[PDB]
Amino acid sequence: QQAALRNQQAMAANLQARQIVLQQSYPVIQQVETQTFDPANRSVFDVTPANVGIVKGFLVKVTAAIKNNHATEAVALTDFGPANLVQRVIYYDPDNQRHTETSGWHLHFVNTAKQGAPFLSSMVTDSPIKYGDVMNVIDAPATIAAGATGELTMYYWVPLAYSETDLTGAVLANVPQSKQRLKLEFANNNTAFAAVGANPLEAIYQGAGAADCEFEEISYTVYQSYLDQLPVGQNGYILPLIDLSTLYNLENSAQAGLTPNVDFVVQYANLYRYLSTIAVFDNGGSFNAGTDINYLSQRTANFSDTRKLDPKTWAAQTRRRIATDFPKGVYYCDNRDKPIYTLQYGNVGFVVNPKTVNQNARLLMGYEYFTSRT
Amino acid sequence: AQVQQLTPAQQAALRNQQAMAANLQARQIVLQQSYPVIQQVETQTFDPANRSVFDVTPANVGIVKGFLVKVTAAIKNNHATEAVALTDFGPANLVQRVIYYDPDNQRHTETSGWHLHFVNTAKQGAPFLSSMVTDSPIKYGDVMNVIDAPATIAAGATGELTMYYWVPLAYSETDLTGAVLANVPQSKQRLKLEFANNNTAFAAVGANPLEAIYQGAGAADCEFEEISYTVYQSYLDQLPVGQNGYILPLIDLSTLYNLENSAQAGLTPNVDFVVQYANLYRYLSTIAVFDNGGSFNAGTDINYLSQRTANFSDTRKLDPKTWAAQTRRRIATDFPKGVYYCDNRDKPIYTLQYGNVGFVVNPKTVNQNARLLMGYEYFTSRTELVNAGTISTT
Amino acid sequence: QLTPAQQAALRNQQAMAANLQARQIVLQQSYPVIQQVETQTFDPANRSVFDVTPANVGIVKGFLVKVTAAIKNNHATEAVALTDFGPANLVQRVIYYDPDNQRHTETSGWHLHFVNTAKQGAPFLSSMVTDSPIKYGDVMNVIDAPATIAAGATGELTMYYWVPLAYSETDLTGAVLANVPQSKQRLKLEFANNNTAFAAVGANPLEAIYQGAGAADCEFEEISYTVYQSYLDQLPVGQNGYILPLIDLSTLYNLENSAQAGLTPNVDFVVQYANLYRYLSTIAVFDNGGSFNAGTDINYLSQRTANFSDTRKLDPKTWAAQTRRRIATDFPKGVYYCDNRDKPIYTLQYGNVGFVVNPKTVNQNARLLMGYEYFTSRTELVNAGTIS
Amino acid sequence: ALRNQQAMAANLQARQIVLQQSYPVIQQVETQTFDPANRSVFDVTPANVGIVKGFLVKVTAAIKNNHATEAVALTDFGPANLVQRVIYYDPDNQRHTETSGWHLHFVNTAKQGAPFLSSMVTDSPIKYGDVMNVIDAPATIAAGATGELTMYYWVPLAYSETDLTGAVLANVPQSKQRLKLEFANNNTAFAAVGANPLEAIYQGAGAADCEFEEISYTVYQSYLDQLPVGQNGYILPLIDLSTLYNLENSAQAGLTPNVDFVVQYANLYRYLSTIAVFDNGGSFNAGTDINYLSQRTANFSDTRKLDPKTWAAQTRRRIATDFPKGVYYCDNRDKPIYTLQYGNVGFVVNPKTVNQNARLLMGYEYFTSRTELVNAG
Amino acid sequence: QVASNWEGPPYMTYNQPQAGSVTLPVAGYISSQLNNYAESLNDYLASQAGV
Repeated sequence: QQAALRNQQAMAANLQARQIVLQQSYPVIQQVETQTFDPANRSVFDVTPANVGIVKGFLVKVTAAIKNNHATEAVALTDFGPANLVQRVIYYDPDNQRHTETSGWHLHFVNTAKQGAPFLSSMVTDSPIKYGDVMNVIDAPATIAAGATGELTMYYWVPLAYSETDLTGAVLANVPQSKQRLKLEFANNNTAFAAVGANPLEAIYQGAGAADCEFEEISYTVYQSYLDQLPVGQNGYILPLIDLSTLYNLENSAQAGLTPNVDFVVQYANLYRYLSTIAVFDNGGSFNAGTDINYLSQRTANFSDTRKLDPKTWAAQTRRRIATDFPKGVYYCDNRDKPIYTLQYGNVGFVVNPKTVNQNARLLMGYEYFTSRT
Repeated sequence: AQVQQLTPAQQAALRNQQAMAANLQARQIVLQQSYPVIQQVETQTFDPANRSVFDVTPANVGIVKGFLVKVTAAIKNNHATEAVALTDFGPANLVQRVIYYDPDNQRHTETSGWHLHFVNTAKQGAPFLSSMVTDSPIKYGDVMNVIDAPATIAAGATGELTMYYWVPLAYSETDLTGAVLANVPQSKQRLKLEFANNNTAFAAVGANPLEAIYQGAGAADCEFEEISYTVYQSYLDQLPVGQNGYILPLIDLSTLYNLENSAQAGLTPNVDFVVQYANLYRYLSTIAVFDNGGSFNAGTDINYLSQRTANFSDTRKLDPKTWAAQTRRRIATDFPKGVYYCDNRDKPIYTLQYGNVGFVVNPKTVNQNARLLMGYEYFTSRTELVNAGTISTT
Repeated sequence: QLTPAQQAALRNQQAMAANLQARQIVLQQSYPVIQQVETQTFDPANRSVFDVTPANVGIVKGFLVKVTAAIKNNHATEAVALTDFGPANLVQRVIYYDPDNQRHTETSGWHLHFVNTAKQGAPFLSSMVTDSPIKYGDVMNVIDAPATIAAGATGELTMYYWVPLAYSETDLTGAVLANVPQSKQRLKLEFANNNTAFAAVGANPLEAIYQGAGAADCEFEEISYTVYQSYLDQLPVGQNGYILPLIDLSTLYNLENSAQAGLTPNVDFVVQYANLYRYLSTIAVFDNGGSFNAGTDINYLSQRTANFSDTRKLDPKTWAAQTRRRIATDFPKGVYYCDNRDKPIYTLQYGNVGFVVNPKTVNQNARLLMGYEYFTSRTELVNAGTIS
Repeated sequence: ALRNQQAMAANLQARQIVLQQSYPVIQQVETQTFDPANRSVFDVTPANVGIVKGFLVKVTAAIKNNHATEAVALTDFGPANLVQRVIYYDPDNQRHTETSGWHLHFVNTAKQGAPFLSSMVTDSPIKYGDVMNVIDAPATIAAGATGELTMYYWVPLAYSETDLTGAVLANVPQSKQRLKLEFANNNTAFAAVGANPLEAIYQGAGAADCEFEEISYTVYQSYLDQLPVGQNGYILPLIDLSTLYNLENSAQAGLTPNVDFVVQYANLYRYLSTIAVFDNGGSFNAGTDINYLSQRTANFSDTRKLDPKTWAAQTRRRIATDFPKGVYYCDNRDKPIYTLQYGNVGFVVNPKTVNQNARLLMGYEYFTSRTELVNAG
Repeated sequence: QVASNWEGPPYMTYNQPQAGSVTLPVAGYISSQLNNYAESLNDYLASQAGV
């Protein structure tokens, strides 16, 4: 085909211009907004970023001051913990196009998956020099007793570009009538404290004293990382054109209808090129470490499976990617070496065959993918 | 030539340059148009008091990259008052040997389970399939227990082991050297697996805990119950058929990526004990275990370790702490007590005479039955791989 | 053509292309050799400053310095404890000099350790704690020090230092050519003695190793050091002689440190990047009068440019969040790292760059200890058109 | 071929011009006194002058015995264990000699024909003899006494004073030659009762309190300045200078009684001599633990299969005395052992009694050619 | 011996998509191409028969 030579010559001119921008421009990170509020009044806020350069991500710092007003009982931290401080993040392009519409716990897990380690954590070493947990970048107390007050902090990286060396998905925000936007929803007093026997999925603390837990404050700070001082030529800006035409998105969903020993297939959308998959088997307010799933797979259109593995062998594949295990009930599927395009090789789906299904059991599906108009 | 015997520009002149330009062109065609598949091929639960050696027949599909071997074991103690404790190699001694024969009946990898575990550690950059401890309040860590074993089996208690082995055929996911083509109606291809008995997996107090799993006073009564295992084949599907059949990297599928191991004896204190690297291999890593007569020490019985060459005598010659400091850069920890690792991946040893490059241990106290347990990892090539035949049904 | 500004830009583009070509010929054809150059055991009560002569062989890439020590607490009842810098204060100063009297590194002990950490992505030569039942972990004690030396006890210390000449194992920038006949190279090493390594309760534990109520009776017994030289041999030879990267060997990869004083609460305190270097990293240590705090005495750390514009201006907890993205842990209490390796700070591109700290609390005798890491080359400075 | 007889005839003509026109210089390189409880290894960097022929290393020591009552006595290797290990490096960083100290001393004995730098006892009434104490050590050191040791080493580069094969041309634009020297220390030079006296100097019941007070060394450099210049440059022997004369030591173990233990000559060199030291578990015996020694070719033909008293009879023909107990010399200077595929000639020792940790310490000298065969382009 | 329609052995290449081939078209699309449809069937059968 003669049309596969121009679309490879357009990639060669694009990659020539990507290494001009990354080598001859300035990486800036500056604070765009900060605000402290009470979540009883409002918890959904909109952040107007700066319209300059090539934006390649946002760093969101969220703090909290949870107080337990119970008489005698305490609460304990959930498994997702301080990652449920932001309930949702939505990003809008300067042309008002939605890029990322994931939740908070899914944004933390892709931050874990893109690093190879738990995000912004300090690993325990044998060193006698006092490294380790010094500054408390991500921090939350394990229990909050009756009458106590716990201070929380949590960091989110909202990505636009794929990495620091790969400017795919980045946003050129030097446009005149820019509609660039970053929505943020936060945990109020109804979604962060679950009672015993409830679903601790979107909660932060859970225990016998959650009926009188409340926030005192939530403060947020947004920092925008971008590239300033772009190379200007005679014909104008020198830019990686089909790198800024591509989006890099993060979505989440919720599927239901699980039956014991029956395969449950979630289809991949034909227009996206999927890079990763995160499935959370929420078994009716209960989370289990693989002891309620027969297998997980990635089945193609005919019936052919590509990775049909036991839940312990599925976890063995993620341990050579992020060097630990995700929390119990969370399952990760990596496709970065070969993305699931499901337009050039059939209709691929994602299969979970459960062993035990409780009432109101659902399957939350986080996605990460590229998108263009090819 | 000043340091190496063959100086990589003039060891590239010993290879066909027109045949490796066509070989790299065929590898990137294969990796572009194929799909990574991992399938379960064989599962069996057995009692090792009856049978312990198993031939596993892998599927005749695609270009095979490697095997993932999951071994699960249950161990009863059956002593009155005494307990046993886990050894240093521990659950990695669940597989005593692993042999692979290709579709051309050519032996690829023949080693023990402890040496297969350490090459799996050394190629990752971390202990194999382990979870690090962090400060994060989000509950990461040991949730699924991929590799897991109890540390102490008490008097009248049952322990459950789990261990994973990656049996490599291809070198990496990108370098397809050592991979085999198995897309054939039949082949002479098998995977031999020796497992731990009740004799070799429990050692008494005083005996050599090298191939053992648990060691203690109550080890005479320790029994296995079940050693269920599972084999997963990892291959590339949907090969790019061009004209005259499969487009194949011919030099890559004719090279073997082998993992042999050995045992050298004859050490005396305060002199050099040289282990010769063999001829016409391309060595990538060396692992030495200083079995000092059933005792394993953390460097305190070695003067120095070294890699020696015929001309240009010592290329590295370090203290046992300085040798371990070069290892802490690569795998972000150090190997168990008595294990020493040497990396040769950027400059592989390929030396065209027999004893031209050697590995040196200079010990300082040597017991009676002291030996070095070498484990190698190398490329070799004895065959050529001309193009194949088709059917054309009448 | 014909203008000396663009005539020099053309031959700098050709010299840079021939340098990157000659570099990967060297890194393909050479062989890495590491050999010992000196070992000595001494007493710090007599002498504690040593000078080491490395061998003039090949292309030298750097030095690995093992330092072992023994410390006795001769107090009757009181014990001591480690400081936050700990065994990295076994060496007080590392100075290296070229065979042409060009100073390469003048770190302290702690600053050389932190650059070794930041170039690895982990604490230098440490072992991660994992869940594996196979006995990995801390077996050999490559970097080791007891947390407490009791009254009457003895503690063995071990510490390693990579003194870098070349930048990395794939970038030969800053390496010293030594296969030609020339003067000898010089590696000076000042060690900790019985005056600088033990601090009383209340003294400034910046360059100490142990601190406690029994530090007046603590003393060294021995300090051993071993120096290993890491270099490349069997260099490739072309038709015109040796094939060498000619502007990588004539560039200096350097590791100065410094200090400044005069900090006022809630007033921006600027430390300017003075010379025409290409700065790669920056370590700020806020010695708040002997006290070291975890960001609670700093309002913000920042980096300014010529038109007073902050190119990063973060909270101390957000400054530490960018540190955890690189080395997967936090630097010790009071140490602030700034990575600039993708775009090095160069005060000829966008004007004069400074480093800003706005302190919240300031104690007496407070200072800001800096550590730089940069490139240095020879600046060509052609005339463009008019002279007047 | 005639291209190897003509090129060798131009090498021998150019060697006779160098040996007749040059002048031998011996000059001091470096002297240093040290405490072995502080430093033990020293690297000496001589200048690059002329055609280097070798190095003279004078080692002086002082051993104090701080034991209360018991004394120590000399071992059989004696003051030759002062230098433990000596390495020379080329201007081009090419190793030449990488042997130990006792092996360097015995090759100095074998090249002379007598114990090296010794004085023979004569009947003369004129007072010759041990006047200057060139190589000297006390026999015992009593409890509370101090002994002075002196020992000379010749590190060879050229083969002999009339054969320039092996010599280094240090008029090259590369770099400076190096001479690394490991000396004895307080953990090597004193062996207890029943320990291995192989690399010790003194041995006895008071060795736990024997300490070095000082070791001093001096390095001299023998070279040929005043080199002749022809119509095209330096007249040089191109084969003699592009040839290494090396000294190397090894160690083999794994012996069992009445079985031929074979040490194969690896390493396609031209072996000139062999020294085998039968260390039978810390015990050195005068031939009473060996059945025979031989040099068989390919498990095929013994060429000098002799019992240990006839083997020593061929040594007394050569060095006019015997090497110490356990030391066995094999001379091949007239017809050098030149294996040509790997595994062609071996060295055999058939033991009679083998103790624990019994080994066989080999020491070779040989000629070899190097790489970068350009011959002064 | 070369053939203008030979794509390799026909039992191995009949269901194989081509090299770039993100989405394949159909070989014909009265309503659309007609003699291009008939020559796309003759070219396929000439591949399965080898001239």
